[PDB]
Amino acid sequence: FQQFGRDIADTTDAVRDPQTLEILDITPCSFGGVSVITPGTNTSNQVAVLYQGVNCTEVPVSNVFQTRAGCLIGAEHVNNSYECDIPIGAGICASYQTSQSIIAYTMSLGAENSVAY
Amino acid sequence: SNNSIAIPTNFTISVTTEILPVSMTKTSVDCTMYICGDSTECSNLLLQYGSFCTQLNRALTGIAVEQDKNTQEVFAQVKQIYKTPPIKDFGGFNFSQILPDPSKPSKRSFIEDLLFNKVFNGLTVLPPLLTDEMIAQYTSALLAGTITSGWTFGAGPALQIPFPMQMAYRFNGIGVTQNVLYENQKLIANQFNSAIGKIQDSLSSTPSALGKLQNVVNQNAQALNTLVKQLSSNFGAISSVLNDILSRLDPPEAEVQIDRLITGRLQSLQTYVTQQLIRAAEIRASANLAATKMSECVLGQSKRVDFCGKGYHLMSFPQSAPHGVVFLHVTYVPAQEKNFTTAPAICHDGKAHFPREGVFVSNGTHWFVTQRNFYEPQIITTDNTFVSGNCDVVIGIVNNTVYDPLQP
Amino acid sequence: FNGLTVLPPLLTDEMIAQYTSALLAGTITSGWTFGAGPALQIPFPMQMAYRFNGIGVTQNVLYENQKLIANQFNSAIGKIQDSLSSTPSALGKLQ
Amino acid sequence: SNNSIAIPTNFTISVTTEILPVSMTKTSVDCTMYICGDSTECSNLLLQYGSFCTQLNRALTGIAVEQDKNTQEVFAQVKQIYKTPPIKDFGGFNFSQ
Amino acid sequence: GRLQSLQTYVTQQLIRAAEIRASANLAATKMSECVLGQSKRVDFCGKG
Ligand SMILES: *[C@@H]1O[C@H](CO)[C@@H](O[C@@H]2O[C@H](CO)[C@@H](O)[C@H](O)[C@H]2NC(C)=O)[C@H](O)[C@H]1NC(C)=O
Ligand SMILES: *[C@@H]1O[C@H](CO)[C@@H](O[C@@H]2O[C@H](CO)[C@@H](O)[C@H](O)[C@H]2NC(C)=O)[C@H](O)[C@H]1NC(C)=O
Ligand SMILES: *[C@@H]1O[C@H](CO)[C@@H](O[C@@H]2O[C@H](CO)[C@@H](O)[C@H](O)[C@H]2NC(C)=O)[C@H](O)[C@H]1NC(C)=O
Ligand SMILES: *[C@@H]1O[C@H](CO)[C@@H](O[C@@H]2O[C@H](CO)[C@@H](O)[C@H](O)[C@H]2NC(C)=O)[C@H](O)[C@H]1NC(C)=O
Ligand SMILES: *[C@@H]1O[C@H](CO)[C@@H](O[C@@H]2O[C@H](CO)[C@@H](O)[C@H](O)[C@H]2NC(C)=O)[C@H](O)[C@H]1NC(C)=O
Ligand SMILES: *[C@@H]1O[C@H](CO)[C@@H](O[C@@H]2O[C@H](CO)[C@@H](O)[C@H](O)[C@H]2NC(C)=O)[C@H](O)[C@H]1NC(C)=O
Ligand SMILES: *[C@@H]1O[C@H](CO)[C@@H](O)[C@H](O)[C@H]1NC(C)=O
Ligand SMILES: *[C@@H]1O[C@H](CO)[C@@H](O)[C@H](O)[C@H]1NC(C)=O
Ligand SMILES: *[C@@H]1O[C@H](CO)[C@@H](O)[C@H](O)[C@H]1NC(C)=O
Ligand SMILES: *[C@@H]1O[C@H](CO)[C@@H](O)[C@H](O)[C@H]1NC(C)=O
Repeated sequence: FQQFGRDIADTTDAVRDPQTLEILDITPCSFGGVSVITPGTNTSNQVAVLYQGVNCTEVPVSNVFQTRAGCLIGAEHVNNSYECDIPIGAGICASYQTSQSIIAYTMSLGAENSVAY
Repeated sequence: SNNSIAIPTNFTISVTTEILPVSMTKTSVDCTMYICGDSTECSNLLLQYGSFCTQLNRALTGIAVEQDKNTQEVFAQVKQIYKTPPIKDFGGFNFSQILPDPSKPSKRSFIEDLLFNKVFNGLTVLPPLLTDEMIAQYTSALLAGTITSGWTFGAGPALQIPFPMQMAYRFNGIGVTQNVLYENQKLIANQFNSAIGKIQDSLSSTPSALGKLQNVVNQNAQALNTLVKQLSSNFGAISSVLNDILSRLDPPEAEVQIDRLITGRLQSLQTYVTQQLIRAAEIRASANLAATKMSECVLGQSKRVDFCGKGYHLMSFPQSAPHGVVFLHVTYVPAQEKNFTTAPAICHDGKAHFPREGVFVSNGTHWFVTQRNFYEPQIITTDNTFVSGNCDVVIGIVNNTVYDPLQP
Repeated sequence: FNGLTVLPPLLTDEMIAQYTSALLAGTITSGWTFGAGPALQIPFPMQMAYRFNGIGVTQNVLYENQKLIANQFNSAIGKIQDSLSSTPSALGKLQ
Repeated sequence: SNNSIAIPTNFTISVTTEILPVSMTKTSVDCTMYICGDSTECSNLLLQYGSFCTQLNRALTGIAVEQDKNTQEVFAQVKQIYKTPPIKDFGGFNFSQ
Repeated sequence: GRLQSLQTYVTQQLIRAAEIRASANLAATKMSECVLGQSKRVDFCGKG
């Protein structure tokens, strides 16, 4: 006898199609913020873009990378680790490294040391 | 009484815990989307209120950046990443409960695992810049530096030293002689291990130990829930949903009802942002305190009373926790005191003798000079006493005899 | 009252006085000890000698000048009472 | 000058005072009764404003609990209640004040 | 109007309570360090 579902905050999250009785789920349309990553116009005019909390496929359509923060566009993901220059988030940092381009990597917390004990 | 003094004869190594929150969740509520998401007439009326939808976003962005700075300033206090040696013979002390456990995929310690286990209408939640793995890496580096180096790794180049000698230095810093450690090494190691085990058991048993972190999480969740619930209210208009406002009414009445809804929702958003600012200020104060304790208790040995624990501070160990830090303070407490009869000075040959470092005590028949925090009596000698004046000015001087080593 | 009410404090002023009396008694009779473990007794003259020993002054300074130091301390306490009783704007923060 | 020093020959025992507030008065203003004590239409109209009357009470209650915690953490710092001996000969020092 | 007045009062009380909490934390610290021990921090427990 139940037609629609409401959650803990009283927002409808499910409906039963009236003609074929199949339970369906309502998930909000993607929304978020857009951020621009720049190394400063004093050095270059090449920027990267970050779409926060959005899957790369849903972005309307250089190099596309998915991170926990969101979809990064225009930055090449290296496999190394350096000190954080520009903090993107979730352990991901961006920098301007040599031709010459904007790279995205994972943070390095510092040099590895071992005291001779 | 004016001649009785109590001196301890035994000690106890105790470990206490302290929990401090350092950061909170980074939420962000979009202004226009919350007040009215799909409507365009509502947006056009909302533009008439100027920049009430930029100040709120600016405030929330400032709060999020503040949270990241809080975590950064608390945990990132080590320049390098130190590692403990594979051989782990620290003279009897057993740091297994706090050192990282490589078997687990998360590489967290026993106590850290226990701690972590125990604990849209236009709104988004950002992820923290430092993942929990990096927080654990900081805490592990701090622990390895403390165990291997001492306090030297926080004031320059890290210098190795055997842990027994480091404990001897740390006793020497509270007024107890080095020889106390070396003659009771096994007993102290056993007490430390038992205390660490008891800390683990006490944390695991009682669930209401981590009150502050849960309190912060609950407060934030309740605030967000109240905002979402407040989204559906009339505020004097005919209906809360604005589709019925815009479909069943002519432009004038629809406009006035939309204005009423807009005013109510804007007031609610302002209230939420103000309370968030106050809460963020409180959390920043707590994070400043946590950073100070990390600097002074972990990287050094503080003489401030009741700052790093309850007793005479020996050292401290940091552990991570969801949105917070946990300090394990290892302290020294005396026990098994005994009464003694004491005198200010001693008149040997018409000259008053005072102790260099210690105090005069008595079985009841003989006189000895001892420490102040431990009972280690020894014969009175010219080596450990100094002369000043005659035997007439001191009130309470006691006639007795001293010994001179230059009499073989 | 138009709907406004004032709740009483959980601790009465007598209990606060009892706390402060316990603190004073422990400080006078024990010294540092009662705040870092089991309380241990010590004569007050030797406690003051220990406290001079902590600021860089040798113990014999206190013992040879005990009467002068006691008189200075008593005079200072009396002057504190006189000064507090003199000006009514001393307690500006609580007011 | 590069060879002269100044050294004291006497001392003074000085007592100073410092005053610090630790708590305020615990008040709790009722929301609806302040706005309108007896009117019923007023209460019915206020019910359309949602939870603007529970947040205020929650905040004030939090403040009162905080005041009690402030006093408790400032003063309650001894596990036992110590007592001074009936004989009060402390070597010349007078604590009767 | 009356709701606005109540909101203003509550906000001011919250800020004042934060200030008093800071002062009470300072008082607790001074009780721990000056009364229960002897402090080497300059100008903390008096002047001298
Ligand atoms: C509403 O009409 C649809 C279409 O006729 C019905 O769907 C059919 O239901 C029968 C009975 O189970 C199935 O055998 C058919 O395969 C269904 N058609 C399709 C295209 O899937 C539906 O059952 C009707 N529902 C009600 C409540 O009347
Ligand atoms: C100081 O206290 C410790 C306990 O905290 C004493 O060690 C205990 O001694 C008893 C009696 O031999 C044993 O049954 C316990 O197993 C010991 N405990 C530990 C942890 O070793 C110690 O003897 C005391 N010191 C002195 C001088 O008596
Ligand atoms: C340090 O303490 C831990 C915990 O008490 C010891 O680990 C135990 O080791 C025994 C034998 O290897 C096992 O049966 C237990 O299950 C272990 N306990 C835990 C919690 O893992 C460890 O052996 C101690 N270190 C040393 C050097 O003895
Ligand atoms: C006073 O101190 C002395 C020194 O320790 C104690 O005398 C010793 O007592 C033990 C136990 O009988 C003997 O083995 C030693 O030979 C004694 N030493 C000397 C130099 O006589 C004496 O017990 C203490 N007084 C009291 C009341 O305990
Ligand atoms: C140190 O200062 C004290 C106090 O100022 C001096 O004691 C005073 O001495 C004068 C001279 O005899 C007396 O008139 C006062 O009554 C004394 N005051 C007290 C409180 O006793 C003391 O003489 C000074 N010592 C030196 C070496 O200058
Ligand atoms: C400590 O000081 C107080 C006050 O300075 C002394 O109390 C005075 O005692 C005399 C002696 O009879 C009385 O004449 C005064 O009226 C008392 N004053 C007050 C304010 O009560 C007290 O005697 C001093 N302590 C000692 C041991 O003498
Ligand atoms: C970077 O790492 C990924 C993960 O294995 C690997 O597939 C890729 O080939 C690596 N690229 C380089 C240039 O090493
Ligand atoms: C020291 O002597 C007092 C005298 O009454 C006594 O109460 C106390 O218990 C004695 N100390 C110990 C450790 O027994
Ligand atoms: C201790 O006080 C008593 C009086 O109770 C006195 O007879 C004795 O001389 C005093 N001793 C010292 C060392 O002050
Ligand atoms: C100690 O020596 C002084 C001076 O020689 C003397 O007056 C005093 O009586 C002696 N002590 C004892 C206990 O006899």
